[PDB]
Amino acid sequence: QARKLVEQLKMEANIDRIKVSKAAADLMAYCEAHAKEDPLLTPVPASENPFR
Amino acid sequence: EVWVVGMGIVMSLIVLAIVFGNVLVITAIAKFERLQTVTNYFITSLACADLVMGLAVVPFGAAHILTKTWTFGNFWCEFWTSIDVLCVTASIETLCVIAVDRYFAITSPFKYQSLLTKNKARVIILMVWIVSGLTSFLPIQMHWYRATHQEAINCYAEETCCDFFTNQAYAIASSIVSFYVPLVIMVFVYSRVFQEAKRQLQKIDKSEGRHKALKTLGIIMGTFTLCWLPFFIVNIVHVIQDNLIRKEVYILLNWIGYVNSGFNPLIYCRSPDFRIAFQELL
Amino acid sequence: QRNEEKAQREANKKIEKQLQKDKQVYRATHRLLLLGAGESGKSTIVKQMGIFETKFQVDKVNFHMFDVGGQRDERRKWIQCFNDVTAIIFVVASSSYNMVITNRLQEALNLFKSIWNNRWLRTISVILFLNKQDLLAEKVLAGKSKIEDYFPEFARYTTPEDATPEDPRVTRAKYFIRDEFLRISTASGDGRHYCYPHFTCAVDTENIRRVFNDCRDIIQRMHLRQYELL
Amino acid sequence: QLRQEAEQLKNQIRDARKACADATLSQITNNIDPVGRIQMRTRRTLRGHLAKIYAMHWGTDSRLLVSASQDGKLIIWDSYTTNKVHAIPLRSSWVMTCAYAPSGNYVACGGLDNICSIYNLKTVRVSRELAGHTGYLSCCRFLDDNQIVTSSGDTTCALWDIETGQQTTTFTGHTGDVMSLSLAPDTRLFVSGACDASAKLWDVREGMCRQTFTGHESDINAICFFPNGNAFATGSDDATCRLFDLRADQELMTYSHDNIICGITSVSFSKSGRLLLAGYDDFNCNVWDALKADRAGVLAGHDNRVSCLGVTDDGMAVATGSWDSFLKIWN
Ligand SMILES: CN[C@@H]1CCc2c(ccc(O)c2O)[C@H]1O
Repeated sequence: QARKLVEQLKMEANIDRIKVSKAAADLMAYCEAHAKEDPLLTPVPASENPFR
Repeated sequence: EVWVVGMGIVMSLIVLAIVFGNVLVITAIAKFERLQTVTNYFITSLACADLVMGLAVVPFGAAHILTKTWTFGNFWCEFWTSIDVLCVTASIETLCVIAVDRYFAITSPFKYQSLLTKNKARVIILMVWIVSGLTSFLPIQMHWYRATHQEAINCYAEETCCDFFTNQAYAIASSIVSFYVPLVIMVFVYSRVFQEAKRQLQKIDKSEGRHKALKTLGIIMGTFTLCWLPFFIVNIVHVIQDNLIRKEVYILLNWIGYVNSGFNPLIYCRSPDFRIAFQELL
Repeated sequence: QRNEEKAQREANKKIEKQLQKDKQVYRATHRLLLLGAGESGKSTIVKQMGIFETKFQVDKVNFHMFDVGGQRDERRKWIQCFNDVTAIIFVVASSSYNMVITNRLQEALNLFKSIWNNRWLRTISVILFLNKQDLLAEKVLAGKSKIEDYFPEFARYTTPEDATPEDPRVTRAKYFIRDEFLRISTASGDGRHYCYPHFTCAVDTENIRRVFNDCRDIIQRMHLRQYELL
Repeated sequence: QLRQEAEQLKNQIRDARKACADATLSQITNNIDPVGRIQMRTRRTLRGHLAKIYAMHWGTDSRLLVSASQDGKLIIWDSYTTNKVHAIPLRSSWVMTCAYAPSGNYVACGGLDNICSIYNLKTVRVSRELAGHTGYLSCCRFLDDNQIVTSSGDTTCALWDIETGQQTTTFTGHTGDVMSLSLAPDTRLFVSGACDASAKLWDVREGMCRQTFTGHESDINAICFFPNGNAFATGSDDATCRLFDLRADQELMTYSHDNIICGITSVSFSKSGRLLLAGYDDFNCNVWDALKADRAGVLAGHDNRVSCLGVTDDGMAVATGSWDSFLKIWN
């Protein structure tokens, strides 16, 4: 059963990686770009709010 | 002056404590949905009875004692007496109903969930208050409870004076409906509950060879009895023998009975869930 | 548009009435979890009564026993589902003190300790069945295999004075097994849940009555401890 | 030989991951402004279950939601008007998961029994009863109206076809019983986490595990997946919730506090991804700023543990289901 595990680990080894700075920058840019249209983040107006 | 001021201060403290405790337990039951339970509906009924006590009949009686006369109208004398009797009998019968609920929960655990439901709890609570109303408002608002001797007629004719004079029949009937029958029911059910608790303690001791029941039933019976038994004993006596009991003793025992409504939250709402609810509320 | 709201309200009322009927059905019955080893003999008990459920009633009380089997995992996380059960029925073979498939008794004791010392099962009581008393009697009476080697603590043990016996040696062994389970039962618990060690043979047919009595005691003690009466 | 090679290759994986982390997420994030305090009030409380709720799933439309409890019922809710649209009796009293199909036509449930059932709402009869797992099911999701992925108490996660009722592919190679599952918003990728401290990313089409993340310490109870499709957050029995990144291949941030010592039962993301809402074993659930790693608010209205938490597609409201009978919808 060790052959399957080592083959899977070898398959996982050969994948491209991007620096954590780039990934964090992308996440921050997305959170900034979509921040405006978030009902939870910005309290929605009572008229616009469906539940209440 | 100073003596009257002391009575006023004590009565103000008593009414404040009763109102505060009862509104606290009522709002704890209302606000949190976890406290809503079949037994807690009976607890809420008892708390409502004690609250209407502290709001209507404790301060009015305090005024009637501190000030010599009844400033309010004679109809309001009758209404205050009706509310007082209603509150007392509702509270005592609700205590009896709570004792019966505990007895049914412990004695027949398998069928307890079937016997007591929310709809049946509401029916029982409304039935208790209906009996209380038929005991208090029906004979007092109408002229059934009035006595026949000259003193009662003189007191009832004068609008400024509001005291209590009662027929033998109504005194005995009110006492039996309010206290003595619930006393019998509660004593029997709590003797059965104590026997069950002792049996379970013996079973545990026999299974695991390697007190608490006495204290709880002791306080539950002792508070209610020491609060209400003297007043109902003298309620019977003062009409069995006219000259036996003075008015001041009767009123003092009645107020000692009123004090019971304050102690009910301490006895029936000491559970850890209620403690957490009170901590969250304040 | 109000017609749609009215129809939805009518559907809600019908569903709520059905839910009330289902509540009346559900609150009446009692749910039990059957939890034992594969060789313990739980099959014998469930017969006399991925998931197996048996509907057995006694004295007009509906009991639902949910024996879970085939999900043989050392890590039991479906156990957190059985938090509202009335009792956890535990079946253990008391004749397996010398079987390594360390010993079967030690594995059962570890399972009992894990079940007792569970955050979710703090309030759930365990009904203990010590199955196969006849085989244990035959094993101890023969004397070929001695418990002292497999269980060193069996030495220095004398028969409890308050005991209900049969041979003296087999009674010693039986009460040793009971005490070994009850030590784990009592050390950790704070009085919220108890254990009810019962001695059962494959021939006994009264296990339904024993489970009925134990469930009655469990609910009675729960109600007595909800108040300060116990 | 093989074991030593595997150990050396795992060492190589760790070294490659370490060489790719120039700076942490918080270092870049701390410059930007904080989210601030978040106040959320229970707008509507859903009542009618008899036992503890384990899972629920918002419909594609923001109104409808479906929830199941140990009562043995699969109640479909109308969150706007608080009306039970349907109540489906269940064959097995025990259920561990729910699923609302994207079209809204089908609803699936899984139980402690190894079988999951798919119900046809618009016809409430059992459309298909899918069997083949050897353990309890933990979570089910719908790709299309015909493909469903289930994660069970055995090693395997399975992808089914409802029409033929057969396991198209089996996602094996895991260690412990899988407890959580989530899908990419549009892409075929999906992720799952289990008792072994490892959350693995799968590929539906290929059927192989591309990457594995082993940051956690205890068993993983819930996974939410970032709206970008390039991150996912896991919740474990240790107090930490951790944010992983697929492209970076290792964790970016950890969400924990010294005061909290209980586990996490369910996590979810806000629509913009800033707020990581996590449901804890203690009676309340917490709201985290997914970037700053600091708490933003708390939602305390439940009398028992919060077993399930979700955020609607539009992002209007958050509904949490606890072990008491009541669903509560926050906003
Ligand atoms: C004036 N106060 C009343 C008078 C008689 C009475 C009381 C309480 C319960 C009863 O059953 C009664 O008959 C007292 O509280």
